[PDB]
Amino acid sequence: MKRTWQPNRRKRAKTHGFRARMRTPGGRKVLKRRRQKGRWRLTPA
Amino acid sequence: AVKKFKPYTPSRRFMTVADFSEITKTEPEKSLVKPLKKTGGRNNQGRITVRFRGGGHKRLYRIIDFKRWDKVGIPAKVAAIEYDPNRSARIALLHYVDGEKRYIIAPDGLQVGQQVVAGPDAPIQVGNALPLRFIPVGTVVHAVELEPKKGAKLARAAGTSAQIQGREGDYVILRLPSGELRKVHGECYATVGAVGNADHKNIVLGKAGRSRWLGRRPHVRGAAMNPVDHPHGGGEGRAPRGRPPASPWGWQTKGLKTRKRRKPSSRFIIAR
RNA sequence: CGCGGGGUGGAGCAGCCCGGUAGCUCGUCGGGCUCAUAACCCGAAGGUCGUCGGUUCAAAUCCGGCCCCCGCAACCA
RNA sequence: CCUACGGGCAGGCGCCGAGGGUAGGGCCCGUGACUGGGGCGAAGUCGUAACAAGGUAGCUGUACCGGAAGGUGCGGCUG
RNA sequence: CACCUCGAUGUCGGCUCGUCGCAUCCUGGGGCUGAAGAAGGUCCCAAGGGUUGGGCUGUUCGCCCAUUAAAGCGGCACGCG
RNA sequence: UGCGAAUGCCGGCAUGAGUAACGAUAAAGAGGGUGAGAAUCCCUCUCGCCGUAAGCCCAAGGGUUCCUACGCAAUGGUCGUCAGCGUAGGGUUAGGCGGGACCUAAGGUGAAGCCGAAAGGCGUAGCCGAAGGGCAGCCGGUUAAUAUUCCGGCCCUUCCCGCAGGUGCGAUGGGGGGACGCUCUAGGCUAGGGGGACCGGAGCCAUGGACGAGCCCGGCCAGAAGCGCAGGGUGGGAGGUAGGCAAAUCCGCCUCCCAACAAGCUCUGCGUGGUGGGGAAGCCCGUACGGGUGACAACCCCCCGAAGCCAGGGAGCCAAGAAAAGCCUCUAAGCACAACCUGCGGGAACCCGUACCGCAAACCGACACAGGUGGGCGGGUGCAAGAGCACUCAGGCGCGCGGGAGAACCCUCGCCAAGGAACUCUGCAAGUUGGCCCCGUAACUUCGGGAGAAGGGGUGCUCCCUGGGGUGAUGAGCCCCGGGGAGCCGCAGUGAACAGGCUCUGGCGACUGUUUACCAAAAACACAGCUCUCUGCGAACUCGUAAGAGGAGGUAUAGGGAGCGACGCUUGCCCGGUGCCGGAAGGUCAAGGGGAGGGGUGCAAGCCCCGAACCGAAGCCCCGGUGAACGGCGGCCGUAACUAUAACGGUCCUAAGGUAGCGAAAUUCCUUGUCGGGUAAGUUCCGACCUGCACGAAAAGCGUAACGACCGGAGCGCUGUCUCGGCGAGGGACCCGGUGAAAUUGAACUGGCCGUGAAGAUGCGGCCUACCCGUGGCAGGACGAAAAGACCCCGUGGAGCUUUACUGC
RNA sequence: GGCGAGCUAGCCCUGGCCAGGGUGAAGCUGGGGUGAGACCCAGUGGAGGCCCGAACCGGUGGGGGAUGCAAACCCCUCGGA
RNA sequence: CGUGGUUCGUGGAGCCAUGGGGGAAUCUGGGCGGACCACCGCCUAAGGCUAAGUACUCCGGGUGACCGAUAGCGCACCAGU
Ligand SMILES: NC[C@@H]1O[C@H](O[C@H]2[C@@H](O)[C@H](O[C@@H]3[C@@H](O)[C@H](N)C[C@H](N)[C@H]3O[C@H]3O[C@H](CO)[C@@H](O)[C@H](O)[C@H]3N)O[C@@H]2CO)[C@H](N)[C@@H](O)[C@@H]1O
Ligand SMILES: [Mg+2]
Ligand SMILES: [Mg+2]
Ligand SMILES: [Mg+2]
Ligand SMILES: [Mg+2]
Ligand SMILES: [Mg+2]
Ligand SMILES: [Mg+2]
Ligand SMILES: [Mg+2]
Ligand SMILES: [Mg+2]
Ligand SMILES: [Mg+2]
Ligand SMILES: [Mg+2]
Ligand SMILES: [Mg+2]
Ligand SMILES: [Mg+2]
Ligand SMILES: [Mg+2]
Ligand SMILES: [Mg+2]
Ligand SMILES: [Mg+2]
Ligand SMILES: [Mg+2]
Ligand SMILES: [Mg+2]
Ligand SMILES: [Mg+2]
Ligand SMILES: [Mg+2]
Ligand SMILES: [Mg+2]
Ligand SMILES: [Mg+2]
Ligand SMILES: [Mg+2]
Ligand SMILES: [Mg+2]
Ligand SMILES: [Mg+2]
Ligand SMILES: [Mg+2]
Ligand SMILES: [Mg+2]
Ligand SMILES: [Mg+2]
Ligand SMILES: [Mg+2]
Ligand SMILES: [Mg+2]
Ligand SMILES: [Mg+2]
Ligand SMILES: [Mg+2]
Ligand SMILES: [Mg+2]
Ligand SMILES: [Mg+2]
Ligand SMILES: [Mg+2]
Ligand SMILES: [Mg+2]
Ligand SMILES: [Mg+2]
Ligand SMILES: [Mg+2]
Ligand SMILES: [Mg+2]
Ligand SMILES: [Mg+2]
Ligand SMILES: [Mg+2]
Ligand SMILES: [Mg+2]
Ligand SMILES: [Mg+2]
Ligand SMILES: [Mg+2]
Ligand SMILES: [Mg+2]
Ligand SMILES: [Mg+2]
Ligand SMILES: [Mg+2]
Ligand SMILES: [Mg+2]
Ligand SMILES: [Mg+2]
Ligand SMILES: [Mg+2]
Ligand SMILES: [Mg+2]
Ligand SMILES: [Mg+2]
Ligand SMILES: [Mg+2]
Ligand SMILES: [Mg+2]
Ligand SMILES: [Mg+2]
Ligand SMILES: [Mg+2]
Ligand SMILES: [Mg+2]
Ligand SMILES: [Mg+2]
Ligand SMILES: [Mg+2]
Ligand SMILES: [Mg+2]
Ligand SMILES: [Mg+2]
Ligand SMILES: [Mg+2]
Ligand SMILES: [Mg+2]
Ligand SMILES: [Mg+2]
Ligand SMILES: [Mg+2]
Ligand SMILES: [Mg+2]
Ligand SMILES: [Mg+2]
Ligand SMILES: [Mg+2]
Ligand SMILES: [Mg+2]
Ligand SMILES: [Mg+2]
Ligand SMILES: [Mg+2]
Ligand SMILES: [Mg+2]
Ligand SMILES: [Mg+2]
Ligand SMILES: [Mg+2]
Ligand SMILES: [Mg+2]
Ligand SMILES: [Mg+2]
Ligand SMILES: [Mg+2]
Ligand SMILES: [Mg+2]
Ligand SMILES: [Mg+2]
Ligand SMILES: [Mg+2]
Ligand SMILES: [Mg+2]
Ligand SMILES: [Mg+2]
Ligand SMILES: [Mg+2]
Ligand SMILES: [Mg+2]
Ligand SMILES: [Mg+2]
Ligand SMILES: [Mg+2]
Ligand SMILES: [Mg+2]
Ligand SMILES: [Mg+2]
Ligand SMILES: [Mg+2]
Ligand SMILES: [Mg+2]
Ligand SMILES: [Mg+2]
Ligand SMILES: [Mg+2]
Ligand SMILES: [Mg+2]
Ligand SMILES: [Mg+2]
Ligand SMILES: [Mg+2]
Ligand SMILES: [Mg+2]
Ligand SMILES: [Mg+2]
Ligand SMILES: [Mg+2]
Ligand SMILES: [Mg+2]
Ligand SMILES: [Mg+2]
Ligand SMILES: [Mg+2]
Ligand SMILES: [Mg+2]
Ligand SMILES: [Mg+2]
Ligand SMILES: [Mg+2]
Ligand SMILES: [Mg+2]
Ligand SMILES: [Mg+2]
Ligand SMILES: [Mg+2]
Ligand SMILES: [Mg+2]
Ligand SMILES: [Mg+2]
Ligand SMILES: [Mg+2]
Ligand SMILES: [Mg+2]
Ligand SMILES: [Mg+2]
Ligand SMILES: [Mg+2]
Ligand SMILES: [Mg+2]
Ligand SMILES: [Mg+2]
Ligand SMILES: [Mg+2]
Ligand SMILES: [Mg+2]
Ligand SMILES: [Mg+2]
Ligand SMILES: [Mg+2]
Ligand SMILES: [Mg+2]
Ligand SMILES: [Mg+2]
Ligand SMILES: [Mg+2]
Ligand SMILES: [Mg+2]
Ligand SMILES: [Mg+2]
Ligand SMILES: [Mg+2]
Ligand SMILES: [Mg+2]
Ligand SMILES: [Mg+2]
Ligand SMILES: [Mg+2]
Ligand SMILES: [Mg+2]
Ligand SMILES: [Mg+2]
Ligand SMILES: [Mg+2]
Ligand SMILES: [Mg+2]
Ligand SMILES: [Mg+2]
Ligand SMILES: [Mg+2]
Ligand SMILES: [Mg+2]
Ligand SMILES: [Mg+2]
Ligand SMILES: [Mg+2]
Ligand SMILES: [Mg+2]
Ligand SMILES: [Mg+2]
Ligand SMILES: [Mg+2]
Ligand SMILES: [Mg+2]
Ligand SMILES: [Mg+2]
Ligand SMILES: [Mg+2]
Ligand SMILES: [Mg+2]
Ligand SMILES: [Mg+2]
Ligand SMILES: [Mg+2]
Ligand SMILES: [Mg+2]
Ligand SMILES: [Mg+2]
Ligand SMILES: [Mg+2]
Ligand SMILES: [Mg+2]
Ligand SMILES: [Mg+2]
Ligand SMILES: [Mg+2]
Ligand SMILES: [Mg+2]
Ligand SMILES: [Mg+2]
Ligand SMILES: [Mg+2]
Ligand SMILES: [Mg+2]
Repeated sequence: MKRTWQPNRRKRAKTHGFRARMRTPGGRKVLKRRRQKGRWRLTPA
Repeated sequence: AVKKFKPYTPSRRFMTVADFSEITKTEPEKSLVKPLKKTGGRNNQGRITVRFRGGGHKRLYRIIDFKRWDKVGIPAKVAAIEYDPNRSARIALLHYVDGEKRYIIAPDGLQVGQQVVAGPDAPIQVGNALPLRFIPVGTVVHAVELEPKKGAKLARAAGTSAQIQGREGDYVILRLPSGELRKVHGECYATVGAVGNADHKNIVLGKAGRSRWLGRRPHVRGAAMNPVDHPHGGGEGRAPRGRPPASPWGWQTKGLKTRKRRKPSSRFIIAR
């Protein structure tokens, strides 16, 4: 029955995307973090 | 003067609708002078700040005219009386000789045909806006201004009036629909007559649904909540208030007065 | 079994707290007014205070046991 | 089968049909825990409404109230 | 009373399947009788086997209806999830 | 720095075990081929299953899964030569299809501006934002794999430039327009489908008959201009003009004059059309798919016909139904050797997607998971209709372990003599009933209902006669609705499939609705409606530190809070306490004002400190009001000419002592109260009494038609629920081949009884019994498994909740 | 201090969907009716949180499932439509 | 008056800072030495700049009674995979 993943490409980028992580200071930090740990991916694809 | 239905379905039984005879040919409520897209929206920026709202028919705002002094001395003929869904009252469409068209909140009386005028001049007959200092004592008048040039704000709901009981200083004394006794400035534009479509008080929605068409969602009694969400929520099978009855936010809701006292406007009031 | 209150002329209640006075209304008895009754007025009578103890100089009153009356509780299971 | 056969009788099917069954109505009678008023029955209880301004003139339609008669409001009549 | 069990011993009633005891409800054998016969009373032996169908209530129990030779009382983690 | 325990951590390997399972009971069988190997790959034939799908096209999502060659270690629940798997190579073509060099929507962002300790929050215009608006391609063929994309045919839009002809041209600005709901719905058409005796077509005559107006197959598709057909759109001229934030010659408005019609003009739809292309059965080829022929195919009449199109059509209704651009008109700067408009001609026309899966083995569910997933198409026949049901077309499937066997037992099914709720907590379950037409139908009622009440009859086929409609002509055909009559057959004609059991009577809730996603669907919530209360509008109220916003572009016939809950009849008494409301007096009271009076130090001037009276708010006190505000609404004793009983009285208390109505109740402890009813029997049910442990009037009181997957009682019908079981079917269980888990597990060589033992012993004691080891079965025991008991206590453990607990904000 | 409304709840903008049958409100027309009316009766008409019933939305009772096909499923039955 | 800082938690509570209120002087002026006064002294507020000694280790070197693949950084290995 309707599970919790209902992937939709526009929402995923609108929500977790790069351009979005960067307006909220709280997320510019998510990037700062992810970059420091050396995540090969700063954001979802 | 209000339509009744045989009970061919429960709710149709007691249900009762408006009379739309005053409505001179209408439907297409004329674009130009209104409509204007209306923003149905039940909360402010984010959060619900008036409870139990939303849903209900889509709506087109009729941009109605509340300052009437805008067109002193220019008369106008009255072309339509039509259904406005954003007020208890019905609205008169009036063609000016100026060429200009706008809407007015339709007084009890205006037949489709009258010339209507506004200004210190102007004959005292239903539909004509004057300043208040020039309207003769004892006249019922409506769509009143509270301070000169600020727009009509008093007595504009179907059937509401306001008698002018006296004059004193640059001010006149009205009885507003609330029974209150208020001094209003003399220069404030009022417009002679009562508001009309006055049976509106007597409609009976009839079923739950009708209350939603109207845009009002179900309203749940504190009584029926838990104590987390309302100062009346608990017991174990219906337990009296058990305190002086209260609103979700805590303040007492039976009797406790609310008007800010220091208000400047106090020095211009006198009743209930 | 638990807790609290109570028992006072015939009825219903004070007095018990703070030791030493027994009081109120009704009723009962005698006498008036009335043709008569009632109402009304004038007079009087009647209690050992549930009981056994104990304290005190002295106990309705302070203490304890027993006898009754009424009320409250008896929950997790 | 009989004949005096292009016949009759037996026999067969059919309509109607007393009544039997199933179903649901109507009307009347009897009866029933209990309950409502009513009549009647020498000397039971409570008050005093009415009859004499009945000691608050009476009566009256209505309405509310009250152990009970009754009282009260509104209007009416005069008996 | 608080002894094993709170790093779990699932609690009433029914149903199913029983098994045991005897302080015997019936049937078998008896003594005594205020036992004429018939039918009973009371006590003794006896556990082979039997010990009904319904109404009410979740009930066990009990009341009741119709019968019956009788419509037994208990134990088994108030036998048995 | 030494391990055996920490339900320790990490890893390895065991037990259960060749055990359960191998994922829908739509179903398989044989021949042939390939290969080391074949139930599992290919092919043929036969069988079965989907067909409002289990077929087909689109959108999401997915991301090489597409196509071909080669291959099988692993993935595939078996096998595997096969594959969505491995390796490699190929494959996605657009001015017109979708999106972008267009528009705006909620919302976002945001010059100006506002606010906030910083971070930041708001915000006019603007900008961004789409499945909405705007916008030009239809059809056939070709590829192993793409196609409205390549090709072919016919058709079209925009930009640039030029030539002609026309005009005051010109816009981010003005106006028109775009531009709009729901239900019903006219006409004409189209998609779609059926029939034909007509036109085309390979063949076919079996098995008793048929060479026949036989059978079987097919009889269209796209298409400019013109033209028909249907429908939408719309008045024309003149003057005045102060409104549409400049200006208009435009629009608005006033007068007047002409048509009032679609006449005219315009637009779309359908038809026809040049041209283009398709084109079955069957037979042959060879598939792993398709190709040849049929053929020079034919290509036509009739009927049924949308929910689609003409479209902005029409009527009714109340809840009263986006924006902006494209478009057109108007003008302003500006320019008018410009520019625009029209026609023609040349040229120019960019970016992204396009494979494939897409109700699923390619998406969301760890899985090739019986679950979930939006739009469109969805044929035929019958059944009254229909997207229902049965069968079926096209198309797609037999669900990736099999073979046998024919036990118990389990699941899903069918049937049962007599009985018929006797079962049980309860008719749970299952049965009965069941579509359509006709007859018929009660109490009660708010007059609509109750109603499918109830209870009944009819239902197939054949022949004869016969009425009306649509289409054609008024006719035949064809399609539709019937009416009457004589017959035939079976156990039975809605002959299969989909298709209510019913009545009586209480409780609660008026009603449709809503709810604890995943143990509660309810008598709970909501609900129209009633009442109280607040709020005069920069409203109250809510969110926010603010700005601001919601309320509301509302205004007391409105908005907030609270209770009650359709409707009928009603809703009593207490304001002493608490709440709120009112009260210009008085009492108290903080800072502050005020300083009489005192003190510290100085030689002194001074400097500095304490401080009475008195003037100083709200709050509280105090005075009053208020009950659809929180709330409350008595005790003893006596009394009548049998007796009981008490209308009457006495007395104590109170703020006042419960009115109407109701009452063993969703409330009654005693209690299975008592009486009546129902039953052979009634702790329940119904009626009644009142002794109300502990009913009672907006946490409403008492009723109420209708309504209910609520809950209680009773009856009829019918039954495997039962007396009481039996038989039968299929899927498992069993055996054989292939693959092969799990909780659990100190170690085991793991018996009964009677004892004992930490009080319930395979493990101690005595006695008894007992050859070793499996398999199918049953669940009494291993205080069997699971979960560090949820109950209970304990911890100066936690957390949600409350208030006249404390203390704060 | 940050991350979440791609599940779920509410609201906002914009689209879409609901076979087929039944019942027959107003209004309208006609007839009766009256001084005029109310009203009556036909026909027409097509209203409704109206009825039956698929899609679709549900989740009533029961059975099965319970190391499942499934960390909520399956079958029969049932509610709205 | 309200608070912060200092060892200072209103304490006899100064000093330094300052949200609010009132509000000077310029050497004979001002601040300070722990309520306040005197005396005796210290120091020049309301403007500013200033190397070094000091902190740290992404990074480079050198050492080790530091680890030796369950250790040692999570990663000795194409791991923030
Ligand atoms: N029969 C009279 C009717 O009913 C009522 O009358 C009845 C009663 O009111 C009346 O009762 C009366 C009473 O009022 C009066 N004040 C006392 C008197 N003793 C009683 O009377 C009764 O008493 C005894 C019993 O002991 C009987 O034997 C006697 O017959 C009977 N009348 O007795 C009547 C019936 O017996 C009304 N009074 C009257 O309005 C009406 O007309
Ligand atoms: Mg869904
Ligand atoms: Mg994921
Ligand atoms: Mg997941
Ligand atoms: Mg999207
Ligand atoms: Mg890298
Ligand atoms: Mg409510
Ligand atoms: Mg609750
Ligand atoms: Mg919360
Ligand atoms: Mg909250
Ligand atoms: Mg609270
Ligand atoms: Mg409460
Ligand atoms: Mg309660
Ligand atoms: Mg006494
Ligand atoms: Mg006396
Ligand atoms: Mg005397
Ligand atoms: Mg004594
Ligand atoms: Mg408790
Ligand atoms: Mg009587
Ligand atoms: Mg009198
Ligand atoms: Mg008298
Ligand atoms: Mg009198
Ligand atoms: Mg009277
Ligand atoms: Mg009395
Ligand atoms: Mg009078
Ligand atoms: Mg113990
Ligand atoms: Mg002990
Ligand atoms: Mg254990
Ligand atoms: Mg014996
Ligand atoms: Mg029973
Ligand atoms: Mg036994
Ligand atoms: Mg016991
Ligand atoms: Mg037991
Ligand atoms: Mg070890
Ligand atoms: Mg050890
Ligand atoms: Mg070890
Ligand atoms: Mg390994
Ligand atoms: Mg085994
Ligand atoms: Mg087995
Ligand atoms: Mg097996
Ligand atoms: Mg399978
Ligand atoms: Mg396909
Ligand atoms: Mg791949
Ligand atoms: Mg191959
Ligand atoms: Mg392999
Ligand atoms: Mg394999
Ligand atoms: Mg598998
Ligand atoms: Mg492939
Ligand atoms: Mg491959
Ligand atoms: Mg496409
Ligand atoms: Mg460009
Ligand atoms: Mg834009
Ligand atoms: Mg912002
Ligand atoms: Mg854009
Ligand atoms: Mg579009
Ligand atoms: Mg396009
Ligand atoms: Mg093609
Ligand atoms: Mg393809
Ligand atoms: Mg022009
Ligand atoms: Mg066609
Ligand atoms: Mg056709
Ligand atoms: Mg030929
Ligand atoms: Mg032959
Ligand atoms: Mg021939
Ligand atoms: Mg055809
Ligand atoms: Mg004109
Ligand atoms: Mg055409
Ligand atoms: Mg054409
Ligand atoms: Mg051709
Ligand atoms: Mg094939
Ligand atoms: Mg229209
Ligand atoms: Mg724009
Ligand atoms: Mg142009
Ligand atoms: Mg493609
Ligand atoms: Mg494709
Ligand atoms: Mg496909
Ligand atoms: Mg689909
Ligand atoms: Mg697939
Ligand atoms: Mg498919
Ligand atoms: Mg999957
Ligand atoms: Mg599979
Ligand atoms: Mg699946
Ligand atoms: Mg049918
Ligand atoms: Mg079907
Ligand atoms: Mg089939
Ligand atoms: Mg096929
Ligand atoms: Mg039978
Ligand atoms: Mg039979
Ligand atoms: Mg029967
Ligand atoms: Mg029974
Ligand atoms: Mg029984
Ligand atoms: Mg049933
Ligand atoms: Mg059935
Ligand atoms: Mg009924
Ligand atoms: Mg037929
Ligand atoms: Mg036949
Ligand atoms: Mg014809
Ligand atoms: Mg039915
Ligand atoms: Mg139904
Ligand atoms: Mg309900
Ligand atoms: Mg739900
Ligand atoms: Mg639930
Ligand atoms: Mg505002
Ligand atoms: Mg607004
Ligand atoms: Mg309520
Ligand atoms: Mg009351
Ligand atoms: Mg009070
Ligand atoms: Mg008071
Ligand atoms: Mg009070
Ligand atoms: Mg007598
Ligand atoms: Mg009670
Ligand atoms: Mg009886
Ligand atoms: Mg019960
Ligand atoms: Mg009471
Ligand atoms: Mg109550
Ligand atoms: Mg109340
Ligand atoms: Mg109620
Ligand atoms: Mg009731
Ligand atoms: Mg319902
Ligand atoms: Mg229900
Ligand atoms: Mg059976
Ligand atoms: Mg053995
Ligand atoms: Mg033992
Ligand atoms: Mg030993
Ligand atoms: Mg032993
Ligand atoms: Mg065994
Ligand atoms: Mg066992
Ligand atoms: Mg077993
Ligand atoms: Mg255990
Ligand atoms: Mg524990
Ligand atoms: Mg604590
Ligand atoms: Mg959401
Ligand atoms: Mg559909
Ligand atoms: Mg409905
Ligand atoms: Mg219904
Ligand atoms: Mg269910
Ligand atoms: Mg449920
Ligand atoms: Mg279930
Ligand atoms: Mg179940
Ligand atoms: Mg059904
Ligand atoms: Mg259904
Ligand atoms: Mg339905
Ligand atoms: Mg301190
Ligand atoms: Mg300062
Ligand atoms: Mg100095
Ligand atoms: Mg110093
Ligand atoms: Mg000093
Ligand atoms: Mg110094
Ligand atoms: Mg300086
Ligand atoms: Mg520096
Ligand atoms: Mg280093
Ligand atoms: Mg290693
Ligand atoms: Mg390591
Ligand atoms: Mg490092
Ligand atoms: Mg590691
Ligand atoms: Mg690496």
